[PDB]
Amino acid sequence: GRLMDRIRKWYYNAAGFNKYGLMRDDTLYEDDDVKEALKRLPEDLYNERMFRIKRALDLSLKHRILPKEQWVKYEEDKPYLEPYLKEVIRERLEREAWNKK
Amino acid sequence: AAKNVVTQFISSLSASADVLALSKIEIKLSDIPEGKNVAFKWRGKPLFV
Amino acid sequence: GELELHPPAFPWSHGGPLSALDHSSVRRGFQVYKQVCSACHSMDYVAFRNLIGVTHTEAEAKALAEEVEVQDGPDENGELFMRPGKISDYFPKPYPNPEAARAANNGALPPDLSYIVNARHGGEDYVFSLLTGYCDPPAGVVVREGLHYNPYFPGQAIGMAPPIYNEILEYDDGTPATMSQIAKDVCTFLRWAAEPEHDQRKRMGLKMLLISALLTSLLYYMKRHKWSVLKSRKMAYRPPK
Amino acid sequence: NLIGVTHTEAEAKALAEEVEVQDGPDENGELFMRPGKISDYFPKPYPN
Amino acid sequence: GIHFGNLARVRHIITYSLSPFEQRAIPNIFSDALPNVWRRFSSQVFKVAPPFLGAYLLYSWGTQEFERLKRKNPADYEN
Amino acid sequence: ANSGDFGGYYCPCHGSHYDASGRIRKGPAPYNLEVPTYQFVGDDLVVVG
Amino acid sequence: ALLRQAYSALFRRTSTFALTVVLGAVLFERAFDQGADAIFEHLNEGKLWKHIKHKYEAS
Amino acid sequence: APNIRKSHPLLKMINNSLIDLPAPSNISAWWNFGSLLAVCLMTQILTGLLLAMHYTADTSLAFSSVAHTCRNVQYGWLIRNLHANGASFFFICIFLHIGRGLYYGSYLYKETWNTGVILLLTLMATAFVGYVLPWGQMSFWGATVITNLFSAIPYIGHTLVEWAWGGFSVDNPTLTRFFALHFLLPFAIAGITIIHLTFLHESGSNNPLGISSDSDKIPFHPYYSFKDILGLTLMLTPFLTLALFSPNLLGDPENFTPANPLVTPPHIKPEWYFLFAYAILRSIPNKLGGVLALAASVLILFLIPFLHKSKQRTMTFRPLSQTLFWLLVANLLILTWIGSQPVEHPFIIIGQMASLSYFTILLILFPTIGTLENKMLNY
Amino acid sequence: ELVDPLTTIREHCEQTEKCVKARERLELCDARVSSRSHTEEQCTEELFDFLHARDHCVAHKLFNKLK
Ligand code: HEC
Ligand code: HEM
Ligand code: HEM
Ligand SMILES: C/C=C(C)/C=C/C=C/[C@H](OC)[C@@H](C)[C@@H](OC)[C@@H](C)CCc1oc2c(O)c(OC)cc(OC)c2c(=O)c1C
Ligand code: FES
Repeated sequence: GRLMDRIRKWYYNAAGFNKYGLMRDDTLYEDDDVKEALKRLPEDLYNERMFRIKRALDLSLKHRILPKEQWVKYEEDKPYLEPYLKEVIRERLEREAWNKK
Repeated sequence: AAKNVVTQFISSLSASADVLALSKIEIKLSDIPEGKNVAFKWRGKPLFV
Repeated sequence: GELELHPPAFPWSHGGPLSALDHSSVRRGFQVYKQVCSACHSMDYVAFRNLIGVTHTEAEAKALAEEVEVQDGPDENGELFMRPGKISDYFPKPYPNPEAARAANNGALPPDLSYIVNARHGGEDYVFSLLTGYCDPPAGVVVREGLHYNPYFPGQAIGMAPPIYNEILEYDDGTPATMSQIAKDVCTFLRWAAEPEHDQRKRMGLKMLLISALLTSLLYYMKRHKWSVLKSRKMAYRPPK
Repeated sequence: NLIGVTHTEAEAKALAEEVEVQDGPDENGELFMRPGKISDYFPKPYPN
Repeated sequence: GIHFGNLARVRHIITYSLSPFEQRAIPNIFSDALPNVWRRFSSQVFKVAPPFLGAYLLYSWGTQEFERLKRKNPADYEN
Repeated sequence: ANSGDFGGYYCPCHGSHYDASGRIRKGPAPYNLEVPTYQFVGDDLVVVG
Repeated sequence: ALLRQAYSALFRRTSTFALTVVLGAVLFERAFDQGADAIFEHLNEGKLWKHIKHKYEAS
Repeated sequence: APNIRKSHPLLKMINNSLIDLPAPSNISAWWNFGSLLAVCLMTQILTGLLLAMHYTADTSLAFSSVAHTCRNVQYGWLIRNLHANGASFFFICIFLHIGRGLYYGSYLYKETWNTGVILLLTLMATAFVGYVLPWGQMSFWGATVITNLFSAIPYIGHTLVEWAWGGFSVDNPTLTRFFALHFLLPFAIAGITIIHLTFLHESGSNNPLGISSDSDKIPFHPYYSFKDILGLTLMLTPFLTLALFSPNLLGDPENFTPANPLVTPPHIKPEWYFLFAYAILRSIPNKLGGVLALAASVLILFLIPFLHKSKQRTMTFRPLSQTLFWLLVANLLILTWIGSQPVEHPFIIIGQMASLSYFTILLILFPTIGTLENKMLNY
Repeated sequence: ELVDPLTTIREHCEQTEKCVKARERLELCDARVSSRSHTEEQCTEELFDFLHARDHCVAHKLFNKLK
């Protein structure tokens, strides 16, 4: 129930990738599926993700983080890739099942 | 050819011929009083009595 | 048994990272080794020349050297033969082989003292405590015939009899030959014997630290300098409107 | 080395024992003589 | 061999930097530096310290316990 | 010799306990200490090997 | 202005810079080595054969 | 043409890997060990050659030749120290290098990681035979034990031991082949290191955030050349401090006693960098198990890549993984401690726990917590 | 004729708090062991605790008196 729902919010703050200004999706490791997804992203979304990342890298080299006031809020995190990624994986699974057929 | 060259080279690693094979060793059971153990050099590694 | 007494920590004048050896005391220790210990202990890795410029003058060393007859040869007829010592010779082995040594010590084999302090945990602290720490066995402890009690020695029953006691010799420098005074000098000697570089090793360490400081600093400034370009770097996302 | 080339193992052992070899040290750190073993090398007629 | 030029597609990002000679190598050592050193320290000490602090104890216990078992139990000779 | 919990021997390398018969009683060792071929050819003088 | 003079005359030209480092080490070496030993020998007075020496020397 | 830095068949390489090499703008100090490791290798090889010039591979002369090196050869003592201590800083550095890799998921670069494992394994064997060269009590018995490990192999085994010794017991034939083997391996290491970096350059360095850094790369020079030099100087201080001030600190004093084929010292402990494994092997009270455990304790590194379940690459944003990680580090620190202690209670049981602990955090907890964390991210 | 500062200080040290109690603990052991015939105990432990405390003290100033 609303258990892991608050658990999640806890973890989200514990992980801390938002102190860098990243969304959950930004931190995704770029395997094949993700790279394919990133490709389908509308340009604005893609250009934005880039900047977020480039800024985070700059923050990391600097050994700093965003002011608490700019950290992304658990409920304002946009899973801009999540769906695309779903499809990509969905698409692949089909081909796979089909080729073993 | 290969099998033989490997064979030879592989065996160049094994023990050489100067690696003898020596005899016994006598020991006076009087040098070893009751309740005691004594080590003697022998065929390389120790030898207990 | 399964219990052992670890020695204490004496404040040797050379214990400190920048503290050299007291060469005077090392000179003394030598005498102790020469006139007392050498009778059963070999110091195979040291030669009379090693003393020169450390504890003795060249002449003194040459002298000490000649006091020993050395076996050389073969000669013209292929004969071995004796000859005086050269500063190039090493300290004389009291026995021609362990079997002989053991034979002359109840089967007990006196180890070579060249690297003794480093061959034993505790070093001079241990060697010192042992030399002076001789005493009678506690209740219930029987020391086998031939072995002497010493709580500091592992097993407490060592094969060496108390090598030193007051005035067992006379330091030609006028130092009061008390037993512990002796132990302190010979131990100090055994340290130098195990590592003559000791002093230079430390003098280098000093220079090393200084340079390492000066240099690590200058390089921290240099690394930072170049990196500033990136540390203060500011960026912004100005998409088209 | 003779064994299986020019002599039988026995013959070699024999030839070997015909020579006194210096070994040791012993229990007192003494050198001493002993018969030859097939493992010994041919005897040097001079010590140097 | 050469990688600089392919890497990735980026748009609309401006950056500003100054020559190393126009700025300070180590600036705001107090107003900024240390404050973050602490920030960082603070945020990780509760993740790191625990397992180590833990093992630390395990050391002391096991050590002391091993040593205790050295000492003799008078109850063995009160006979 | 004279160490361990079986009045035999103790190997200081990985804790193998041998008894007075040289048999493996405790530890990682797989077998009992090897026994050589010997013969008591004297009153107080034995020969091994 | 040393920094200006130094820069202007040593650090600017890649050559003069190099020569300055060579020259530098040279002076630095002497200075450092002497002082270092000084510091060491001081911290160890009367313990070095340097110190004991004279007692078995000549006259 | 234009510049001779990008065209020349050789410079094109130095420039291609140490000057124009693109590197993430955010790699931290945990990325300095790669080069320190490289520098160690060079330093070892160099002081090694220097020492090998005065060594004598012969049971009757080995020990004393080393002594002569230290006592008669100008600066021989220093060189031997740098060589002895370098070995340690080699392991110190390699261990941190391995850590960094696990924490930041560098192992996802399979070929780079795998070769890395080969490097560790080779470094291990190298350091082993090398230690056997002064031929002191530890040298001899260590030689005896380690080579004997292979006797654990069914049927063959022993036959492999014969080779290792060139006889039916450790002796001169072993010493001389070991000196050769020790002289050789360093170079096979340097060689493999080239393959390591080659596979690495295919992908380029990974970074703390575990996300693509293509949006921000920087020329290796002067950023990391400068950072690396600084790093070297930092590692150099302790290494030299130790070397010049406390030479035998990291070394056993039991090895100042010439090998005695008839007497194994009552207190015999493996070089510190081997303790953790030593500990794991003592835990299994069975010959073969202990060996397999030992083998596994290191070979397991090959599995790490197939145990990555996280949807994120590093542990920077995985607090649970982070704790499990530091737990593992302390787990080893514990195993090392245990290794230095006698096979007795409570030590024995603690060891067995830590051991059991170790394989579990790697084979079970990590992949599990990673899966768990993914769900917590709503993935 | 002479006096080894070692003895001089070993005495002074045995006056010490710990030594005294250790020394006492030892005497006690010695006593019952020296008496009780066909026993199994030893006084190594006590001797060590004593020695340990004593010499630790000794080694703290002994050198001041030595050259
Ligand atoms: C009469 C011969 C003799 C003399 C002289 C003598 N020792 Fe020994 N020493 C031995 C014997 C025998 C042993 C071996 C004891 C054993 O291992 O059971 C020994 C052992 C030692 C050991 C320690 C062995 C160990 O395992 O801890 C040291 C250290 C030592 N002696 C130092 C000295 C010093 C220093 C001197 C001179 C002050 C000296 N000895 C004089 C015979 C002697
Ligand atoms: C002689 C031994 C070794 C040397 C000299 C060496 C050197 C290097 C160098 C120079 C780097 C690049 C800089 C860095 O990231 O540190 C590197 C990277 C790497 N090494 Fe090694 N290495 C060695 C052994 C190993 C070992 C034992 C492992 C792990 C089993 C390993 C795994 C890796 C990986 C995964 C990377 C990727 C770094 C990243 O995350 O970007 N290396 N190594
Ligand atoms: C992988 C790099 C190397 C490592 C890890 C290494 C490690 C070691 C170790 C641990 C020892 C024993 C040190 C001691 O005395 O306590 C040793 C000894 C020695 N090594 Fe190496 N070594 C390396 C490279 C080399 C090379 C390439 C040579 C020369 C071709 C060399 C020559 C020697 C010599 C002569 C000794 C024996 C004498 C001595 O102990 O100083 N080593 N080495
Ligand atoms: C000819 C070349 C050969 C045969 C090479 C063999 C290489 C084998 C392995 O390297 C891959 C091996 C070094 C590595 O095992 C993974 C180590 C962690 C094993 C560590 C190790 O050290 C000991 C040691 O040092 C000792 O002396 C001080 C004594 C020892 O017990 C009594 C040991 C011991 O019990 C173990 C397990
Ligand atoms: S070699 Fe004896 S316990 Fe392992």
